[PDB]
Amino acid sequence: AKVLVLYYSMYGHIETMARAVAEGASKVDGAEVVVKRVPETMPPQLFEKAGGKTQTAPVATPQELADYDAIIFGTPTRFGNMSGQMRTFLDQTGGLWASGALYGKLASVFSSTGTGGGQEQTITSTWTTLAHHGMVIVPIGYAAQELFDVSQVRGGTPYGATTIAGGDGSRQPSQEELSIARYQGEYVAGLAVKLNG
Amino acid sequence: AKVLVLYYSMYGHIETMARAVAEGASKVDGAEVVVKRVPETMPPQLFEKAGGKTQTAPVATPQELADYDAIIFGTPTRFGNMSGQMRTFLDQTGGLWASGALYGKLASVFSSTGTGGGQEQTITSTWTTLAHHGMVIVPIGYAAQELFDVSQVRGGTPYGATTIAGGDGSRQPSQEELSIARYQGEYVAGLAVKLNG
Amino acid sequence: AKVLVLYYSMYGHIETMARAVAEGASKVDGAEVVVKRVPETMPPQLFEKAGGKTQTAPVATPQELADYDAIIFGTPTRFGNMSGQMRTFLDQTGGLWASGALYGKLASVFSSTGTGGGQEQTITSTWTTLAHHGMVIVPIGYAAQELFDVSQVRGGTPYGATTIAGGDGSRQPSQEELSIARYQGEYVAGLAVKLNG
Amino acid sequence: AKVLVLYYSMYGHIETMARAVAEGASKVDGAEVVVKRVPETMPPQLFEKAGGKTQTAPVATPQELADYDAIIFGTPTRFGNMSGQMRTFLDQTGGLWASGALYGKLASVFSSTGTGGGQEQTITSTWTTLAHHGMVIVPIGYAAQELFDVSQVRGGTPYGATTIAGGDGSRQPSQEELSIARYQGEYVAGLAVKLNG
Ligand SMILES: Cc1cc2nc3c(=O)[nH]c(=O)nc-3n(C[C@H](O)[C@H](O)[C@H](O)COP(=O)(O)O)c2cc1C
Ligand SMILES: Cc1cc2nc3c(=O)[nH]c(=O)nc-3n(C[C@H](O)[C@H](O)[C@H](O)COP(=O)(O)O)c2cc1C
Ligand SMILES: Cc1cc2nc3c(=O)[nH]c(=O)nc-3n(C[C@H](O)[C@H](O)[C@H](O)COP(=O)(O)O)c2cc1C
Ligand SMILES: Cc1cc2nc3c(=O)[nH]c(=O)nc-3n(C[C@H](O)[C@H](O)[C@H](O)COP(=O)(O)O)c2cc1C
Ligand SMILES: O=C1C=CC(=O)C=C1
Ligand SMILES: O=C1C=CC(=O)C=C1
Ligand SMILES: O=C1C=CC(=O)C=C1
Ligand SMILES: O=C1C=CC(=O)C=C1
Repeated sequence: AKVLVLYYSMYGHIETMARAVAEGASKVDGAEVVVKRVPETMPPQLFEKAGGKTQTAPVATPQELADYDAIIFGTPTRFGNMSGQMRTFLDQTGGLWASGALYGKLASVFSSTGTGGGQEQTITSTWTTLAHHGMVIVPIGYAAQELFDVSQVRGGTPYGATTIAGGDGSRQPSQEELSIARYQGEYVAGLAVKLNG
Repeated sequence: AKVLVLYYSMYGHIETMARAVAEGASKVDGAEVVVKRVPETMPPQLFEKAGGKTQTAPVATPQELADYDAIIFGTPTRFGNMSGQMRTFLDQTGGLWASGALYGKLASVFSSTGTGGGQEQTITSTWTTLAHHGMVIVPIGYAAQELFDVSQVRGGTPYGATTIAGGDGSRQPSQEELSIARYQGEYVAGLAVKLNG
Repeated sequence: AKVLVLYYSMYGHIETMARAVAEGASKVDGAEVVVKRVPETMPPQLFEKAGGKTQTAPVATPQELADYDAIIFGTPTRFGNMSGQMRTFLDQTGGLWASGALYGKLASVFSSTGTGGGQEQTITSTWTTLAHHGMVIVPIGYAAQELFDVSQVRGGTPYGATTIAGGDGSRQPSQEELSIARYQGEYVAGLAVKLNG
Repeated sequence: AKVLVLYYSMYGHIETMARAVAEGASKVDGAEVVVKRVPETMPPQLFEKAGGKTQTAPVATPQELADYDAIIFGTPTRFGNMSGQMRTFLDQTGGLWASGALYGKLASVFSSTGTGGGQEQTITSTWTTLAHHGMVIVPIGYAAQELFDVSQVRGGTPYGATTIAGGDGSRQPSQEELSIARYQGEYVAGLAVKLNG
């Protein structure tokens, strides 16, 4: 089964998450895992002057999403929605839509926020778009036991893994957060191989 | 695979849809299909006086949901949410939740409204609860060609089948609505068999 | 202006919150603030054997919601939705709906969850129902500065105040949580008096 | 009060709706009404080749949103979300957010879809972003009587006006759709005047 982790990250928090998802997915015997990022939409100079992080994952084309059995989408929040970059990219999947190219493919979503607010809404509102493509939607529920832990500030929801970046972007994904992310990749890769070999 | 069509209906619109869903699911050779209803929560005499429809379907218990590989939930809208009767029933699945009894099972949703408004929000707000149980969420996308017909008033969304009951409840599910409902039953059942045998 | 804080609470966390909302609302010159709870739907004996908390707020009728200028709804989550009790109560507002009794009234929502997951979805999915009644929806945004604080586990979202009850129900609303709740009551009471005197 | 009708349109459906909204808002004597569009993000030549409609409305800047008492946002759907063009624009309101520049301002949303699906989800997913800015969210409920008509295919929801463009974009907003749009403009404008003078 082929698994794409398709993400947008400006400052690396979703990048770090995407890597953990990919690691989880790679634990599954029979899973081919690929990590790509969606195109930047900001002018390059503005991206750099805002301190955007350069990334080594290659940029995806809309067209190549058809090659996968499971796509795990990562996006930071922009006010409770997916980022403009992820939105812009999904807006170019109209050809895939008309041909039913993503229909019945597995989809799962992970997110990042500055201070937590909007992390559920970002995921569930991404699910909407996935549903229009007829993708099978995979939440993670409460299998990841870190989800019960209210002793420390922690991303992660039954809807998909999340990370809390701090208001100033200074926080890094915590071990509990990355554990949920790895769980998500492995669970979805498992389902992918179950259905597609 | 075992497929439960679990529904709530007061005036029979969801009940009719539920039979169409069961009918589609039954086309799938590996699929054992059962139709049950959630308990009425209204006093029996207020229900009669309101003109409520009597229904032959057996009443489900919360516990028996664990016995199935896929549950397709039918509910009328109450102001853009599932009905209090469906909510009440799902609020009694806390034991199933704690044991992960519905985790990884397939879930799909269909709905009915008086005049169309809230039909999307009912389905996707229902998906939220399904996600807490770690259920795999199954939208229908646009495989059902009737979803492209805008020549007549008709329910059905990429999220799941719907019906339009009319302001006074006098409309009956149309051929196109029932056909989307059958498709949804077949699609979910085929996925249930693909996953579980 | 008259402000109703209308809540459901089984174990007191939303009750404690509702009291803080009411206190906030009472700081506003010209605001008449009333606190009532919706009816219990569980059999009384089961309510007691589950350790349900007895409450001194009187039970509201659906009919009396028409008397207010602003209604602040409090509910704990049941899997990312409002509780069955709140759902059941709102389902009896069909008379108010047909007469436009809540149309243009202010509405705001606060929630409680065991471990955080579903707290955004509970609020925004309650907003849906409020919208069908034509209520003006009041989120709190980021005016409450505790919302920037990622140093301690903390409820509260830009959508409305929330509290984290702990998996076992043992946590009590924190000062930061109650501060956001008080903010919400006062902000909404302010708007109520601005519009209605 | 100053009322901004801010929209994105590729094929003119939202543009037509936007003019109807402006028209309704202008009926309110205290209301100064301005119609602006968000920038196109497609290369100018891809836009022409796609058959995009040229539009006379001035292009808004993110900053000038601060100047208004009420903003009514129009966007076509992209798979159940606002369009990438609207998302991109709203992603540039981080300065306004940090200064609380839109806090307490009125917000209301209208949408357009090819065949109806995603019309609710587009509006309410847009409300999420509005809530992060602390905007007061203004749904239309069922004051517009056309919302009770199920005799013809027509957009319009309790969340805000919508139009149905057809699969090929050939439908024009109907009389009933435009009338819901006018109502929404009038209602929001009257609220803007009631709050701000
Ligand atoms: C336009 C804009 C809107 C944002 N909205 C939110 C928000 O609603 N809630 C929040 O917690 N953080 C918000 N943030 C913070 C981003 O989500 C955060 O910087 C991102 O998660 C970091 O992930 P990345 O490093 O992968 O880019 C916003 C940031 C920008 C630039
Ligand atoms: C409390 C209440 C709330 C309702 N809210 C809506 C609504 O928001 N939108 C709508 O189109 N119909 C609404 N209706 C209509 C019901 O959804 C409709 O009667 C139901 O779909 C009929 O399905 P059934 O025959 O299976 O019970 C409402 C009805 C009641 C009693
Ligand atoms: C049926 C049921 C479902 C629940 N679902 C969730 C949930 O999805 N997320 C969560 O964090 N807590 C969940 N809980 C916990 C309740 O939300 C928590 O006990 C409540 O917030 C306490 O508030 P109260 O004391 O006012 O009743 C659930 C509890 C029950 C009984
Ligand atoms: C990328 C893309 C995604 C779309 N997704 C949907 C959709 O989910 N549902 C729908 O009914 N129409 C969909 N459409 C149709 C547009 O919403 C429709 O063309 C638009 O409402 C026309 O409005 P406008 O003329 O103002 O641009 C989509 C179109 C594009 C280009
Ligand atoms: O190009 C497109 C037009 C309409 C739609 O729904 C999807 C793609
Ligand atoms: O009793 C219960 C309490 C909380 C929950 O999430 C499930 C069951
Ligand atoms: O009683 C009723 C209340 C609301 C509605 O939409 C339909 C019936
Ligand atoms: O620059 C920024 C503006 C707003 C926000 O929420 C995070 C970063």
